[PDB]
Amino acid sequence: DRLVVQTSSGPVRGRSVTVQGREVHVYTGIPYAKPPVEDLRFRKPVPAEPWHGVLDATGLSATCVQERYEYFPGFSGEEIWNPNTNVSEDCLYINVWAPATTNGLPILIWIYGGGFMTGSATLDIYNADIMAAVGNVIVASFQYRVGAFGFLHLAPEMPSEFAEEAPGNVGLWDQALAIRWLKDNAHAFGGNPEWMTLFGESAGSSSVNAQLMSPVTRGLVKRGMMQSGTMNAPWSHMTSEKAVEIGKALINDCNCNASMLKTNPAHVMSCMRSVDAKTISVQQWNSYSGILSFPSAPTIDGAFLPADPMTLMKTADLKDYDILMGNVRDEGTYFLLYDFIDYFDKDDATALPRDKYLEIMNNIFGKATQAEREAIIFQYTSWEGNPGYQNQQQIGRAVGDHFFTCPTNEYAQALAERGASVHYYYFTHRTSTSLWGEWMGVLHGDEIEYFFGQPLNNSLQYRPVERELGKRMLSAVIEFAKTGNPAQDGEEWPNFSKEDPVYYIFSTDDKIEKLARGPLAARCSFWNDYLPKVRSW
Amino acid sequence: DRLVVQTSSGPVRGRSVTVQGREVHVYTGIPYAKPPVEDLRFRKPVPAEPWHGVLDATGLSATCVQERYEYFPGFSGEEIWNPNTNVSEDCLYINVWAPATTNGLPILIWIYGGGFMTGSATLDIYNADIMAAVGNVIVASFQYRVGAFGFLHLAPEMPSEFAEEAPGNVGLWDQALAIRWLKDNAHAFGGNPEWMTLFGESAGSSSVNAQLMSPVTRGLVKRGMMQSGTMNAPWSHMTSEKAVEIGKALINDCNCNASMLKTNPAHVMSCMRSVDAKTISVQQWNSYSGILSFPSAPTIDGAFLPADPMTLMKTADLKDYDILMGNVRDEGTYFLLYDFIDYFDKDDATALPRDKYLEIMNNIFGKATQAEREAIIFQYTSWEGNPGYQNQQQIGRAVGDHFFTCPTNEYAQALAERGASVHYYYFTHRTSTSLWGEWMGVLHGDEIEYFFGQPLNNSLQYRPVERELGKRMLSAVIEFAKTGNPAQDGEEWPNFSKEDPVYYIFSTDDKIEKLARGPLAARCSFWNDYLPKVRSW
Ligand SMILES: *[C@@H]1O[C@H](CO)[C@@H](O[C@@H]2O[C@H](CO)[C@@H](O[C@@H]3O[C@H](CO)[C@@H](O)[C@H](O)[C@@H]3O)[C@H](O)[C@H]2NC(C)=O)[C@H](O)[C@H]1NC(C)=O
Ligand SMILES: Ic1cccc(CNc2c3c(nc4ccccc24)CCCC3)c1
Ligand SMILES: Ic1cccc(CNc2c3c(nc4ccccc24)CCCC3)c1
Repeated sequence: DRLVVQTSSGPVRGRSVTVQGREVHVYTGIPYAKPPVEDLRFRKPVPAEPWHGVLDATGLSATCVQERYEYFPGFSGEEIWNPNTNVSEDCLYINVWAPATTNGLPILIWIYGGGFMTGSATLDIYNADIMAAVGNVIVASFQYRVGAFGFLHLAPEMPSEFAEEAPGNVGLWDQALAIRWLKDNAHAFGGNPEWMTLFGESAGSSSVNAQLMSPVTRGLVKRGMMQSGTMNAPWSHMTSEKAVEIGKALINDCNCNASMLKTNPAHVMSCMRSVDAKTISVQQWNSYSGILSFPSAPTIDGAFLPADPMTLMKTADLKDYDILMGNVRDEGTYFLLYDFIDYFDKDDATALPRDKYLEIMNNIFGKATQAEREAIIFQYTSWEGNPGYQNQQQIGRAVGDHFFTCPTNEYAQALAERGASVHYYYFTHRTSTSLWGEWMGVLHGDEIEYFFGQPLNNSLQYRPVERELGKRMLSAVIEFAKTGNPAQDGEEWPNFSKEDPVYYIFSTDDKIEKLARGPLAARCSFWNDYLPKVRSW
Repeated sequence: DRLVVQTSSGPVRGRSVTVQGREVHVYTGIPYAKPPVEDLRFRKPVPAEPWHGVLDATGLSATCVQERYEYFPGFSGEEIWNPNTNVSEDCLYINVWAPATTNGLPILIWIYGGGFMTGSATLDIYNADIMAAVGNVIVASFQYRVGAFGFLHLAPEMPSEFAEEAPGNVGLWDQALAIRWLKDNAHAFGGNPEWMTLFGESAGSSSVNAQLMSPVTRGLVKRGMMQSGTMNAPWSHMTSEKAVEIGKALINDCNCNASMLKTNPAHVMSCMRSVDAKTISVQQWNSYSGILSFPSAPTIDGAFLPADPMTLMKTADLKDYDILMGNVRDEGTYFLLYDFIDYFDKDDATALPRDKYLEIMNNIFGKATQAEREAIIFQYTSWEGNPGYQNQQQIGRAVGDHFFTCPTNEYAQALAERGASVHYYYFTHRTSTSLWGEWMGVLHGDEIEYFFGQPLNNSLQYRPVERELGKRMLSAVIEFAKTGNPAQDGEEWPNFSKEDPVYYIFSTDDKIEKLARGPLAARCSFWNDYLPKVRSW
């Protein structure tokens, strides 16, 4: 078959789609690791046993075990992020979209987000059909273990012998393993293996970050696109000691004692591999208190992540790295609606009084000092623009700014200082069909479909300028993948640095100035310059 | 003569002016105290010895001893605030403007400003001709001792016996004495003595404040207009211990030892009364380090000012007090140009770099903690609006806001809470003929002429809307004087309180909303709410 490709591990058969007037060959569900199941739960992934026989790569693969948000039962806007294939631990599968400088096609690799607890390469929104077809590039995506399955971290609690029992970050080992698989097999799909670009969003973006900077993997890929996610972000890294404590709680939470981890770890681990995945899937969430602070995150392990993400950079040079990164306008709105659903509504705005503005602010930042809390509350106090609506708008800004936009900004400046050619974007279009509430603005993740070129899909409802924006945002990705520079011919989009923190604005509004420096600079000046000084007692 | 009026101390003869089509009788230079000279230097004023014979009250009286700012030699804009009659210690004279509810005319009494170091009732700008004529009210002004002459404070350094040797605040005793004189003689000028209104600007405004609230005088006048000056303001009150230290330096500075103040005060005081006034006039300024922190100020004396101005209010009710108060848009520009003339220009704006923005900010607020300095510097950091020009604009705002607008705001809220009917205004018109630099905006004191009705003077150059504004601002004063309420017929101008900090905006722009709450509330929220909390270690 011409839909058959001989991979490193055996022949695979795929589908043929014709989108945007070009043939793509779509291979979905290729095992890249042995199913991380039974004895291999919590462990590093091991390469998949080779096969022979055409492997059916025409259906979607499984979704790694996770829980579905049902805060709005039946609301399409929530469940399009829920798993759309069966959930199972057997989930380590790769997807390749392959069209029908000169030694093969560029390969783009997508890592999804979902806070290291959720997410799946199989979501419609991550369909690489159009990107591959129009970009004329190889696009690949894959599942990686999330939640406690990907991030249970207990090795310090156990003797040397039991290191590989629960080393932590195996979800990042998964990604490492799938990217290795794609390098190995780039040529078999018409792809140039030295021409690879990682890209992702939220936790996927931070994972792009980890894969570029980890000693375990660094050098393999040196060109990445990070959408609203950087490892310095508070939700995207976690100490080993906190990870262990979460792990110890989970072990207890699944009725497995955990106080025997030192005296007899092997038995505690057997117990945890006998637990049904659904039980882990639920009990891991007991350790979630704090908006945007998940129990699973890239963990300082002296291995994949050997130091805290900002002490990594003071010593490694990045002159050969190309980085495209950015943010959406309202990063924090849906996190705030979910974590404070008692206060807020999905569809309409909330006139939030001043005491309940304080109630929420003082909670979100309860772990900062009160000199920070007072400073933050003062920085986000509305005075104009009709109260209440404005207060909700400011708490959203604060969440977005503290958790995504300003960490991204800070990491973008640190990447530029060590030589990386950084390009920064800011996404400010609220899609016309968005059925999230108007007050929620331009949601975290709203940009993913645009960068994938989905507005080019004439079967989904979009306005002509939105299809223009999708064609522009996909083209920024394809040009970044192809040249390390997102800028089109004659389009001005200069490098981002501390000296000139210029970013590109993606909007349908042809009246705005596309290049801007000041507004993000001021927003995040508070978080990245002034607030550190407040923290000095 | 019909220009002759029999006062408490003898007959006085004045002038007849006809302005705005009404006859006014203008008596200038009426002694209200014995010349505070030789033995009476530094002492409380004593009532003037009665005379007989028509006293020539047709010329301007002397100016109390002070120094003239010559920062711009020949610039009319500076020297119209310099003394325009001879400077001398013999200066305690009153002025009455008297036209040609029902028991006499209202009496308005003007107290000039000049930082308790300068100023004179004789300035053209304080001409009450139009106000009296158009308002059809009695207007009075008078000289009061300024500088060390009015405020040398040494009684704590000396035994009980020598209390009256240098009690301090004699300049406020002067004003007390002239207001008493005007009550005594209100009827002789056609004025109703129970119908008196104090009004003033800068230090005069704070003096209006002191005269309304001092136990020495309170009850006499219960209706006042305070323009950019309140006693809580940092430049408008001073402890006794700091006053003594200033006094001790001056005594040393005039070559009189000062370390003998306790062992033999009488000799140290003789020495200081032998010093030429010009020497005191100069050496008192040696104790001026710090913008807006003059060596002379209303001093806590357990007498005229028995406590710190904000601990006074927590115990006295003001239900019968009417207070009209307010601010100009750019309170701090000329103070900043004078104290930082090396940096800035009179006519054109300064592109102030960021390090020199810090140089000035860190100096002006050098005495605040660094947690305040960092907070203030962050609160006034420009990001947009073209740098440099913007930085100068923000340091001006900070000075204006910290030194006048926010203390006034704070005192206005405290006055309303204790029952006073407060009305708040905000003056935002830059006069067309202003030959100060455009960047200096609407200067501190720019409003005085408008409230005096000077734009009604057809011989000075003003635009028609400026004459409208003068006619409106004079009418706010006359209506406030007559009814305790500045509001015209059908004009909405509601009471100012913490609950509803609404103010009236005086502008020639007919496009703005005259009533506003939010913009001052936000400006001063920083100074009056948030910064106090920063001050907590
Ligand atoms: C563009 O947008 C349209 C929707 O407007 C997308 O159409 C969707 O295509 C997928 C796959 O082609 C359909 O899923 C399939 O369903 C059948 C049975 O219903 C199943 O046998 C397949 O294995 C697959 O699961 C989906 O139903 C369809 N939805 C609609 C509303 O048409 C299209 O994929 C988008 N992308 C492009 C590049 O056109
Ligand atoms: I972690 C997390 C916290 C709260 C809600 C969710 C639900 N999943 C969601 C995801 C994304 N966008 C969404 C937009 C609206 C509502 C839910 C979304 C994009 C990437 C991660 C998953 C996940
Ligand atoms: I204290 C002080 C500090 C700096 C400059 C001066 C000069 N005197 C001045 C006064 C007033 N307005 C002015 C406007 C521009 C320039 C100088 C002005 C109004 C009342 C006090 C005196 C006084």
